[PDB]
Amino acid sequence: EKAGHQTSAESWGTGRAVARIPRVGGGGTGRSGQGAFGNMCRGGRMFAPTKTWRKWNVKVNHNEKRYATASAIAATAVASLVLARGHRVEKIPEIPLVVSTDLESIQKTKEAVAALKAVGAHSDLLKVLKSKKLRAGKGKYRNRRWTQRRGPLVVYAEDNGIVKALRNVPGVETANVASLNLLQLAPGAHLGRFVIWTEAAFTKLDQVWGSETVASSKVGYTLPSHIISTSDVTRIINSSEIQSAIRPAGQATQKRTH
Amino acid sequence: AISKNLPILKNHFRKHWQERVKVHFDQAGKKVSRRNARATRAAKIAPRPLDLLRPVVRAPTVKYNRKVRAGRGFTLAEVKAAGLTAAYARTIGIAVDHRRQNRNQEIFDANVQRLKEYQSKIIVFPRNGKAPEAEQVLSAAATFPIAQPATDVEARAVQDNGESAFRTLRLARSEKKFRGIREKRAREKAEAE
Amino acid sequence: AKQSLDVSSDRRKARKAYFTAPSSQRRVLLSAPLSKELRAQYGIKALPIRRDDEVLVVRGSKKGQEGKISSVYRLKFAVQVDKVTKEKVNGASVPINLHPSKLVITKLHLDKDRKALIQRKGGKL
RNA sequence: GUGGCCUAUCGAUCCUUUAGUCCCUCGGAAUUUGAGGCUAGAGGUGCCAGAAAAGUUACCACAGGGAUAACUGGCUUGUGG
RNA sequence: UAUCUAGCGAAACCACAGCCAAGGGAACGGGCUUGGCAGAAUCAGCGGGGAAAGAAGACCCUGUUGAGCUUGACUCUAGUU
RNA sequence: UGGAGGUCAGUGACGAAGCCUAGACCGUAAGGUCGGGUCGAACGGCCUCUAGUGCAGAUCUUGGUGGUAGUAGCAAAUAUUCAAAUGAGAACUUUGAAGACUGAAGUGGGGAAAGGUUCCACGUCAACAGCAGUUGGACGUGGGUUAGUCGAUCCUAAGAGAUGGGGAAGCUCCGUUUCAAAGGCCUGAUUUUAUGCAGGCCACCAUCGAAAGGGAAUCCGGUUAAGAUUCCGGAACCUGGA
RNA sequence: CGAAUUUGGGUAUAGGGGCGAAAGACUAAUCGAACCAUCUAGUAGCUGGUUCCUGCCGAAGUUUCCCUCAGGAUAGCAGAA
RNA sequence: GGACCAAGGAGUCUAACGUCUAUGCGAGUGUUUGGGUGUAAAACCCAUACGCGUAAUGAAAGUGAACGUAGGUUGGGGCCUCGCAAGAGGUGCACAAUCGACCGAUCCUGAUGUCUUCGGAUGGAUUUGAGUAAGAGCAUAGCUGUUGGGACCCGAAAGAU
RNA sequence: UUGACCUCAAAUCAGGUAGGAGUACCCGCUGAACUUAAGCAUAUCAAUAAGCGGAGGAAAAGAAACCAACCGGGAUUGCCUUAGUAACGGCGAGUGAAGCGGCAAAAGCUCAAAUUUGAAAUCUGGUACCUUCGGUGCCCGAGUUGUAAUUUGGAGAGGGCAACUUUGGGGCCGUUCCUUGUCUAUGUUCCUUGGAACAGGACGUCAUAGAGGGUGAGAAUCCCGUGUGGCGAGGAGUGCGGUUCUUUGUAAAGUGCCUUCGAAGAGUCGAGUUGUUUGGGAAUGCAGCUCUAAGUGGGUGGUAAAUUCCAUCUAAAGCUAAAUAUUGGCGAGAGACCGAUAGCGAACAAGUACAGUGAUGGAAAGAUGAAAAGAACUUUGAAAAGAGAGUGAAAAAGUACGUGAAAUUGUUGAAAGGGAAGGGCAUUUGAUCAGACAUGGUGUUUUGUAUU
Repeated sequence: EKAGHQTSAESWGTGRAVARIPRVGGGGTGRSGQGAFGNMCRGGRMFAPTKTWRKWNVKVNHNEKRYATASAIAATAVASLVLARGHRVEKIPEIPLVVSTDLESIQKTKEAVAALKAVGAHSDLLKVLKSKKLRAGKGKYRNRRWTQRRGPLVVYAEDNGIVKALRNVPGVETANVASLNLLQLAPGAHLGRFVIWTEAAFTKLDQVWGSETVASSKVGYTLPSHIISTSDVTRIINSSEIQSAIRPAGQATQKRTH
Repeated sequence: AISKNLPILKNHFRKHWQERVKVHFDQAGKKVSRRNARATRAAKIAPRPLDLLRPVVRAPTVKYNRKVRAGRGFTLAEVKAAGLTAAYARTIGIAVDHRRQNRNQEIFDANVQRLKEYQSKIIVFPRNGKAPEAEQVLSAAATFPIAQPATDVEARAVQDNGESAFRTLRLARSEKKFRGIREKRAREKAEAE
Repeated sequence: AKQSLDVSSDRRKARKAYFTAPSSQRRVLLSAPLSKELRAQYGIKALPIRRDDEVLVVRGSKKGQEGKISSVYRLKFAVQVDKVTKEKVNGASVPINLHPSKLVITKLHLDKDRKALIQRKGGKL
């Protein structure tokens, strides 16, 4: 708050053939007689100095947060969204990828890597490993020296060495079904995170988020309803129930007359 | 200045408010420090429930008259009816409040019952024993919760006798308003023969 | 990744600690790895380098150059090895520094303290 | 016939003061006084949509103004010639 | 002294620049219009012009900008009674 | 444009970023892409986030640089000249010779304030001496200041200022002998016993304040590159001590 | 130009104060109220500046009130949704 | 104003808000003061409260929103019934105009009763309200606009300590 | 002729203590104006800045002379809220709390006023002894104008019954924080580029370690570390389990019945007035002056004045952790921050150099290279230096050093030029330069003979 103001500068006024900016008084320095206090001035205070009471955190409604989390989880099961997000799942039989609780009980990093290789997430591992690069700016000397891709998110229900076994494996993240962060479920606000569920995590999803026959255990919460019954608007448009009332069409393009 | 159709706002920022700005950046760190302090005090008093047993009291005003909440400490009358001295209650973890009186039998019974429950549910170690610890719990408040007394049943019988409960309110307000004038009239009529 | 809160992964702090380390810490910083033969003999992966250790270069323009250490210039963060020099144009031979991390220790200068440190780190002579 | 034959002859907030219900409040119930409210007038701002207000500076200062005076120049030519 | 030479060597100023006549134009042009014209590089003088330079006119007005001084201005005050 | 989250398993020491280029293409443009030189360690496309985000001006700020311009100028204080030496080099250094000047309220010989080593010796062009420089109060390295008698120190002047006291919320203010219980030199004591004691006089009424006021006392000759009323030789004086 | 003389050193007087044989003079090149730091990035209806491109739309200097006349509110004119 | 060139250089952030828009939920809404937990400022999870909204009006004591298919009339998109292309009928949400009804305030007339001075039924009135009349809000974010803040950047003469 | 008391002195008497610093936060005093009101005087700014006094790790406040008006809460302090509200305000500009409610933290209390009077039972100091933050002999002193025990308003005070917990004290192994120390994994294997491999490729290894840094370029595996555990060079020791010498064998605490009571703070409450202050309004707090109390008294109950009744506390004496604050100090971890005209004034011998008599003012200034390998030697010059040579990956890195941009210059080259230059349209001239002619189709006299 005192940067640029540790000076006793006063304006010289008019009549001295110099600008009316405040000037440092005294002599025999070279700093004396120099402009001060202003944003245009060298050593002066910046314009509108940054303050700490700027709004840093942003409030989001609990329901909107849970809506986004549910959308991200549902995007994890869309095969095309995961490809678009770029997760090297072209050699996985099907997604959502559900594995046994032996993975929950896994202990060593080498055997966690073996599990990933046997299941099909090793290509994502190699992508993370080979994408490591130096940052492209002044972020290197701000403790952000390297950047790499995001690997699979291993979601478990119980922690029996799963976290520590995957802790050193690069790019892999591990999460509990109870938390299931949106910052890990849609990094960069991009849907379709590659997720490896344990069987217990997959089973507990229905308790955590509710169903048509089960409540969410998030009190007062139920999953959002789509605004449209199906996304297959092409199928609806081309259904017989509509085409029957539809009047006959043109040529998909008009012949140039005159 | 003043301008188009807008509310008149009173933003009290004509002093040097920028010196007195307290933005709570330490919310997370202070929550961590509070949890750490609670854990450290629990380790210090390792067998003890981390807090004192508070009584049930009524909230004072007419707006919170309905609610029943946790007070500061039990009355000397309450701890006497439970069967303890004030000093021993304080020493074995019962909050004692000297200045609070009980003009209310219902609250008296509720707090005496709370005291009996606490006495039954705690164990006092001897001063020269083997200290048979019992997996300390951390909240006397959580294990002796304050429950709102049930005032009435869900269903009852309609007992109508024809006063409408609005004429009653109007009349009671009228008697309150005019009692002094009525007493005036009575005293004047007694005085003037 | 780090887990403890007294470990700092800040580049500025780590660099300052390195460059302003005293000589006692520079001794540990200037540790050198033993050869394969010496590692098999002792059971020690690396040791803080000393003045009379016989050392072999395994990296740089003097790869495969043998020589006994002539000094451990902790101020310059380097070691000076005999017969690893540069002949200036005037004919004077000047020492050429090199980091002990680019060396391999091929013969240890053993005294009571070196042997005790070997047993401490897990060696058996 | 709801003042003057018509077209002028006049006055906010705040405060005071009067008139009216003797109507509401003084917040722990009130004899009662006092005070505060409700509605209509009056006490006044003539700079009349309403600040509470003496000069001097040739010792002077600042922000400005060619929105504005003291030269020239420009239009005019009453006046002068 | 200026002047020429050896050495040494600044500054004020500078939109771009540098020939006129008239016209019109912010009513006195180096530029624009129409004419006159118009030949490298320059030296010493000079004081007509550059409405030359020096200074956000000190005169004048405006500002709900001051300050020094005065008083039967408004509002107070130290002392004193 | 700087940063941030994702992604291109993007570009790169076989050359990133920057910079130069009357070379090319694209876009109406903001601008983007590439060719060729320079180089040396990081950088970019895309979807989003974010802001200390874009300059021709503000008599803008800070640096740098021009034309003016090899121009104004380097003209007060009478004035310099010949030879030799040294030197790479001499109008300016040194030494001779001449001509002069200050002309004893000096351009002489000392000091006060101030400066602080400029004093003195030894080495040459980088800077400085508004020309030059072999010279210098410059640069580098060294040496140099000797007191009983000269000063300070002591005294008091105008004055400043503690204490005792009294103000003031207080920092502090007044006051300087005031409404105060305000201290110091000789023999007896000076050894079975100390500075304890009828041993005496008593009553300056802090202190600071002058290198020109007052005041105890040193002169001559010689000596150094540079100190001398200080060193040496000779000859004296003052103060304090049985 | 022998004194109301000139001057060294010491000392006193400090800012709404001092000091003045009196000029608003002098008080460290500062005086019709010194200098230093801070309040203070004081306020300014006033002057100056206000940084990329293209596309579409596109004014007002008028009304009423204002210590109002270099300013504002209001209505109008304009854009966007 | 600008001799020149480089770099720097001027509508910012915050508190409280207006219109609009997007989103979530919706007669409700807002987790984040706190508590639990955590892969140690992130997640993630947890309300009795509190804010705003769901009732107005009056200075206040206080009183407090269906005479009806939540009314009548005009106009209304859409939908329904329609003959071979007119155009007729019906129902008509939103919204606009109008006449009413209800709640509060003001001015009135005052019934059975009676702490004979109280309660105020009933009927009204060119009066009046930011009201009712099958809720629309709460929260977050964004542009723009507002006010207080250095407040787009530079600029006094002054004033204080 | 003597011995005391009271008060007041003296001593280089014995032993202590205070001052000053720092001051971010804390407790007070004192105290403005700029500013806003579009002027301005009350107001605002602001009970702020400057000035002064005084502490600590926090300070302060704190166990009601409280809030309330309720079915009543119950020390203090903070947060959310109350609430931009009630109120204050030329009722203008503006200002503006508190109760309740949720939560964080929670903790309680002790003096005066009582005769121990069958025993001043209390305490500093001097001198001895010892287990020395002290404990015991003795002596003097203080003290009755009152030092101990006893009671503090919640209460508490010359006694007696019917079963009735405890004790308490200096040590030792150890629960517990650090100066902290030490030990604990895995390639430097082959090829390419390079001066250097830390870069590309192949093969691997460890991983509860792929954080970060160093090393001649982007290094988990070369080094330090990092992750997980293990073992230790010391200090602080009722939030305690067992030992340790043992209970100073009349040691201090409650009701089913009260023989009496029940001391409770004075120039102080309170009233007036004055000034200041508060949202506090016929006056919120504070202070000066005047008057000046009382015991079912006194205060309050947010509009000034007898009361049939209330309600609620108990002042004028005192201590007390935690939640709370913290632009200072010490230690540590971070950042969508800045990146050498930026960020602190200061990345550097920076509060330095220099400017002022002084108070004060206060810069500029980072980068050779991996390594000085900082250029031996030869030649010209008086010398600086040049030209060769040399080191280097590079000297287009030579200390005036990473690339070195623009303004501004020198040289060469090319062009125009009769009192500006520059610009637009259009062409011409000279320079310079990009755009199918290997091809989704036909086919052939072999260029050097999956076809050319």
